[PDB]
Amino acid sequence: LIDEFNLLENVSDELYELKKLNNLDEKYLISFEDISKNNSTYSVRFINKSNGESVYVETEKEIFSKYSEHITKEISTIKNSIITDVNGNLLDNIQLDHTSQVNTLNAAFFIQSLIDYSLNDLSTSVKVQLYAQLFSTGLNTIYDSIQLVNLISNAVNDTINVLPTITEGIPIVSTILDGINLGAAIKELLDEHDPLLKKELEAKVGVLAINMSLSIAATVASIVGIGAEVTIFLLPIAGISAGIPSLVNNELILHDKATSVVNYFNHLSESKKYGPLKTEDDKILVPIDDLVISEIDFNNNSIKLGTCNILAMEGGSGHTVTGNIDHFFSSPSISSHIPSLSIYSAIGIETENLDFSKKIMMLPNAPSRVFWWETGAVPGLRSLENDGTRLLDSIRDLYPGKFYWRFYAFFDYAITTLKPVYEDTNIKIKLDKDTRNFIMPTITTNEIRNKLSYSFDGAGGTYSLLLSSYPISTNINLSKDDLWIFNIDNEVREISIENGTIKKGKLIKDVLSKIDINKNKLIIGNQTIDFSGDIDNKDRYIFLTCELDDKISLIIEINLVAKSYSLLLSGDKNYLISNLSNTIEKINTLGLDSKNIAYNYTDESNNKYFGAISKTSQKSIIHYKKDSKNILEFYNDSTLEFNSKDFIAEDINVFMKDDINTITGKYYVDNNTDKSIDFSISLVSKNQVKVNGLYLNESVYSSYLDFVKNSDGHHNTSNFMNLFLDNISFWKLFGFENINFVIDKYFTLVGKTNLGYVEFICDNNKNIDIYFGEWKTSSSKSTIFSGNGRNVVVEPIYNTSLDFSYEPLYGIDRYINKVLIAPDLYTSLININTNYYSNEYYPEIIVLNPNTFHKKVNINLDSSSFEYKWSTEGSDFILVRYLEESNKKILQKIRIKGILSNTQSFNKMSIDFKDIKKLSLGYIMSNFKSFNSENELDRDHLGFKIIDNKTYYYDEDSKLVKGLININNSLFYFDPIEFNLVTGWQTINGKKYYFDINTGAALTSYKIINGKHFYFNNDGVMQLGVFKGPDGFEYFAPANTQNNNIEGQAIVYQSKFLTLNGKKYYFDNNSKAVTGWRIINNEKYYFNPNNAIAAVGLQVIDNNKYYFNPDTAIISKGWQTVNGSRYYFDTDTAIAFNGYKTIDGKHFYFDSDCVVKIGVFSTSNGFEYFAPANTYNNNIEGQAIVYQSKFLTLNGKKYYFDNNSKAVTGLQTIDSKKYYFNTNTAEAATGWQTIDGKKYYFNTNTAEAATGWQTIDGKKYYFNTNTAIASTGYTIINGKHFYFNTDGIMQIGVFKGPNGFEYFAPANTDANNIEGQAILYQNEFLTLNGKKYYFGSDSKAVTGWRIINNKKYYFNPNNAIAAIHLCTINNDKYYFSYDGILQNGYITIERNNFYFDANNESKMVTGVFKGPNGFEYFAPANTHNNNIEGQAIVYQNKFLTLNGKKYYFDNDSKAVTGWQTIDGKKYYFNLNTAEAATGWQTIDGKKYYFNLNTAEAATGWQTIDGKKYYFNTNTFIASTGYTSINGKHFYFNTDGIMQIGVFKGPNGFEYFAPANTDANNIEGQAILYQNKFLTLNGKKYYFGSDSKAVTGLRTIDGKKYYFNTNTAVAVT
Repeated sequence: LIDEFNLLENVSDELYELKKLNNLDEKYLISFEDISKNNSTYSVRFINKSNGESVYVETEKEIFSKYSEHITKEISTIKNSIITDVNGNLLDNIQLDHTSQVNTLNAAFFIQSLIDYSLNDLSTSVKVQLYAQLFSTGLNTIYDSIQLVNLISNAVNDTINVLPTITEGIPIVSTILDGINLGAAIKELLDEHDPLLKKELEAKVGVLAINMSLSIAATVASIVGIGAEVTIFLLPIAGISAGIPSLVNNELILHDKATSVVNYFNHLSESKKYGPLKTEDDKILVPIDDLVISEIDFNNNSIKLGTCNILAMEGGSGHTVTGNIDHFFSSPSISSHIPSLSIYSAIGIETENLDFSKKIMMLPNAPSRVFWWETGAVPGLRSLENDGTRLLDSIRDLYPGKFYWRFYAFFDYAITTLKPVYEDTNIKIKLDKDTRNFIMPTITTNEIRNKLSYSFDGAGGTYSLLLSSYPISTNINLSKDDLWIFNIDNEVREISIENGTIKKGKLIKDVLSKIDINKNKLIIGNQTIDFSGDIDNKDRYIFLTCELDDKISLIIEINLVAKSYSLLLSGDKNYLISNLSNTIEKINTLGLDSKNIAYNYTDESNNKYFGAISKTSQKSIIHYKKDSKNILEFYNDSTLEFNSKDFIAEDINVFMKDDINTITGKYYVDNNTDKSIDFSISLVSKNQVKVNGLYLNESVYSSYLDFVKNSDGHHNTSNFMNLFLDNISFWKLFGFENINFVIDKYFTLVGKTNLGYVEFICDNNKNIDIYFGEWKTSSSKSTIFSGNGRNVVVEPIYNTSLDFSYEPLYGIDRYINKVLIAPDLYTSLININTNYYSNEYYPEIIVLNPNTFHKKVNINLDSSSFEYKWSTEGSDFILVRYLEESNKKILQKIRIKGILSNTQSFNKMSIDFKDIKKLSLGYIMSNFKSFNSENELDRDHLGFKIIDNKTYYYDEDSKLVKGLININNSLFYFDPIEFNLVTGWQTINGKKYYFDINTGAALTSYKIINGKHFYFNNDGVMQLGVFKGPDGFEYFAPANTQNNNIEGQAIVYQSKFLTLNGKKYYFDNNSKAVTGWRIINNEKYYFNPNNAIAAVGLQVIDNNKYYFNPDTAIISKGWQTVNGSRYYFDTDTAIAFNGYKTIDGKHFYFDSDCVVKIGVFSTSNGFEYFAPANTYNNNIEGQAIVYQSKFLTLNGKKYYFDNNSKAVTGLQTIDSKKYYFNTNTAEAATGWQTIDGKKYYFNTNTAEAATGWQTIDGKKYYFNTNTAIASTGYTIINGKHFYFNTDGIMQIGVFKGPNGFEYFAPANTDANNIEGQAILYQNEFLTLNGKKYYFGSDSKAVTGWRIINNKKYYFNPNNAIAAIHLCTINNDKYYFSYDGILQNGYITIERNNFYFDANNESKMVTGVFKGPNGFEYFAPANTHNNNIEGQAIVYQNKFLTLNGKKYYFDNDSKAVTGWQTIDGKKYYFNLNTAEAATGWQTIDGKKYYFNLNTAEAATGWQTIDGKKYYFNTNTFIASTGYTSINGKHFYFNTDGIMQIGVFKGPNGFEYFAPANTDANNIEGQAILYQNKFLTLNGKKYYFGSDSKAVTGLRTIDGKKYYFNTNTAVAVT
């Protein structure tokens, strides 16, 4: 030890110089593990303690690398003695191998000394090195700057025990499981509840401690309570009342037609009536669907609304308002560039002083929004009155001239389309200290959902949140003491939306596979919760919960900061156990990996149940109280293994390591409140319990030591420990007096003295010895480790002398090796107290010579000099006090080591005795008597040694083993006073063993001892009673029983009965007990082949159940009653009847346990009533009795019996009432049955079929008074007509009878009509919840086309129902107003414009027509970009020829009307139909002519089929009469036809001639024609010099003529 004391100062000196030489501060730490050598130069790492940065310094001196392999070799030894740390708690790995024990002690004792200083710089480097190794991956591998600074901080600023011990002083019961020292750790977790401890104990070593804290109890209760409330609701998804946007053309459209839009506003006006929150189910407040709530303030009892606006209007002219119908001249137009209009400001939504008394609330589902809209031409709407139209009006009126939703310009328009544009909404929820339950909405259009955001402000209460299947970003600001519950039922179950309502379904595989847990972010499946606020609170637990069953709830327990989660199940105890197999598999399906589950449940009657379940093997421990008794139930997988109905322990704790259970507590021995033993117990089998530790308080250990000291040398093997448990009556802890208490390796007993405590432990040999012990007197500290022999070492404690006494050694003296007294420099007194004569062994005392000597050294013995005798052994002085005058012989040996080696130290010694003082070693040698210590068997040999023809065994520490001990799985005995191997017969405290006369081993099983027969168990103890050998079962009996036998020898017993204190045996002729079946005195007996005892009570010998009389042990036959159940055993063969059977004229039934049945059961013989006793005649119990033509009510079901006492099945009439008995059970039916199409109802308390009119819990039915059958279809009930649907429900509406549709009207609608009875309704409308009918003369509803008050309608001839909106009836589309009234013209449908020609019964048609924006080409389908049928299409700058007409269309795709010239041609288009004009046309006075094919205005000369006209090139008018063109003159008819002949112009009659008449003239040109006759058309003319025709009387070439002065024609 001084060898290292020099080495340390050697290596810290050089370390000191190496530091100054590279100018290294006291803040730099050498790092011995990483030193490299490369070609004669060592490179040595130094870590800067402050910032964790590294520096490497070169050296030549090899002391550092040399001393590093010294010390790292010893730290490894220590690191292998420790399993891990759980939150800084180091968990020891207990080693029972003696060389492991002795190696880790030396390493521990070494390193623990270097740490323990105040030079310190080399010391704190060793401590840091060790720390970085036990708690981390080794200093040599850490290179993170921060991680190192924190490691090194922890290493210096705390303190680590690394010396072997188990309790380490703590006065508790130690649990060593799988070789790990868990006991101390689990106490702290249960004491102060560290989140970090709890997590690492579960993760690193598999430990689940369970917490019966009444707080946690309450919490789990309130969580499961919340889950039982919130999950039961059938709520709808978001928007089934407001609407769900459609995505047409990449923008979203909430509503698309006028009526729908008006109705959405109608919906919103419910905020007026019901405030922001309707209370559906009297249990939960629900926000008005799509109402934008942007803050909910629970302190203020107030709401904040978000923004919900609609676009503005601007402009317009001539606003008149007549009959609340806005009329215009210039219609306004919507603008997105003017401020938009708040819809809610028109609504008086009261948003303050709200009744937040209900605890469950659905969150808002509406982000803010600005509504874009559109106007359209829709007819009929002028008579519309809703709370919808009333709201829209209010918006109009709140914001005059900026919003008009239904007006008139030159056609009546209206709001047509509602396009929302959503903006991110953040909804703050400001909580109170109260308790609040929140349900997230299921929002289906993604575009809406990703604008919503929840933000909670915690305030100390309990808050739940029901996650939806489709996530919404939520954020929780944590307060200090608030409790957050997340029920994840929808996130962890397959979801389904059936008619838009949310039903939960299957459990979804592997959802909880990954749970990302982070200081401020949890990820459960698809949902992400973000946390802010008090997010470093190490103590908070957040809870995840869900419902696995009707009655079983799962709670996932999450610590955000310790990034860890744990499992826990709550529910009825007896239920969970019955379904433990099944509800575990649900956990695995979730993909939860946790290997242990805690049980924590509180019933309706307020009794707490606690427990823990191993997932992997389904072993469970349950603890609870009942009538103040302590209950413990251990279940193996739903079947009950161990059950203690009164556990007599205080301070109970329960925990699980992997699948091992441990229960610890205090037990008061003999119920003395002053005698507390502390226990650690693992339940294993029904009648077997494992003890893995006992801590004895001061009183019990002293009683225990007494028991050890009177062990008779039976103080060593594990079975010795069983005999202690016996002596202290420990079975009383449980109640069962024969429990197998299992004492096995790693068992610890640790008792407490008034000076310290000793720790004992079990070997790999199943032997018990001192492991560690320590006690302190006022002045001197006595220590003992199994790893250094089992020597007691006496050292001084500070706060000058060394006291020693034999008294602390009382009882444990057996196990002690030697007492080594070890003085230091500063001890000049060693007091030795020899006058103590109560022990059985007095270990040699060795005074260890201080190697460094001391100024003086003085021993003080309190005995008299004459009792002593000195001796010399080498350089050792010896004193021996021999007390022989008593009856026991005490021999106290004292040896001063090596004091003969130093002639100086030898004369320093003074011993002083009781009667003589200040004596010297010299004096004692010169005057005391001497002796010669020749201890041949105080050798140093390990094993079986053999000395002076006697055999000794030497144990692990090379001591001499004494007593009854296990060696090499064999049992031996060494004399308690002489220690040699004993052979042959030994008594050990009442109980006789026997050890082989050749090998020493105690006898096992059955052997022959010098002519006798002897039976020793596996512990070797001699047994009394009956036991089996290779000749049979003998009776190894007490002494003096049959011819003065010695104990346990098989004796003679033949053909006689033996009853060994409560049993029965029979011995045959050959004196060997009898087994099998055996007939004795003509009477049957069964003796078990395993132990030769007579069976008593019910028994099963080879799948055959017999009853043996409990007193006489003989068979019993016939009827019998055992434990209040009747049985039948065969009168011949005694086998017990099971199944159907017959017995001397009676039917009987017995279920699988051969117990009589009672009731109605089906056999191959019928359905028979196996009846109770004294029911009919004095019938036997269970006898099928005659029950003739009667009804049987079996306190339960109902049966009818026919004449041969058998139950009836099927449909059966009995005494005018109909019944329906089950085919398989024979029992009456109840409720709805359908017996071959026919549907019945059987009254649940009498089973009779219902007859007549009936109200069955919600609706009305009629059951035919003769056949009990439900009514279906049109149906007559005593002359009055009624209607009933497919399931027979009476309907109230309009339905098809054989005489048309009839108003099956409610009660009191015409002259006290009965509800549901058809009535008279003559010449009137009927508007019945949306559907609208008209009833004609006969008060039968009219179908088909029909006009009333000059408004045509159309009632669907399949339901009598008026038509609304666009409709297809007989291949033609019509448009009906909101009230069924047919309309015509320009109607806008879904943002397109169509035409419904009023000249075609208003059929929608394709053509060119006038809409209030122009003439538009209502094209057929697929004419421009896959357009719709009859939709106005774009058609720009093109002509169009259609069905033999011709139009032309301008830039704005609208026809053109009137006089038009289009790219070099003139056209005229009908002011009334935009049709091209074709053919002869008198237009606005002038007469024109347009081409028949191309409708072009004709210009110039044209021949219109038979006649030539000339149309003026300037004005396109057909010219008439004397018309000069191109100089030349022509003459045309009144109707524009060219003429050829003589005609009058301004200058007179000219000749308008054929072509080439004169001077190559063109046809019809007036020509020169001089002094010539011209005779055409029979008429004769003369032309003069002026080429003009002549009138009057004239004289032409001799002849006279008279020419008509009117026509210039010759009339002569």
